[PDB]
Amino acid sequence: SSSTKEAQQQLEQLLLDLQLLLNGVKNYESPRMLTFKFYMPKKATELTHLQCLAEELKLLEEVLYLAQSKHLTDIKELMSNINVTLLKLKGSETSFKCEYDDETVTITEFLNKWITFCQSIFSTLT
Repeated sequence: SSSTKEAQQQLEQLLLDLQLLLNGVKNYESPRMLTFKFYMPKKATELTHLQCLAEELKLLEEVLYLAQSKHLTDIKELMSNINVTLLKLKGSETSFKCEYDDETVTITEFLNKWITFCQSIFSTLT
């Protein structure tokens, strides 16, 4: 199923991108960012839920860019690839919904949980 293969390929790339982004956060972020806590989605189980990742990246990428020990050329290129990949996985629905947990997360947790979500979504691409 070649549109399935294309979606699998893009999700594999997004997985590579998120892991690499996480590696960078752990190695390169000032320990000040350790205490930064924010809200993130529950329950992401289908391809259309990746819109909830794109939605939060609009401002979180700006956080990542400023949070970096000073580099930025490579983080910008990495986040650009993430963004292109999510665009290629986006459907044509004109609106979407996200449910958030009131318990906050760090950037490191956010990324580990989204990797986990993406790996679960991957097994739905029948």
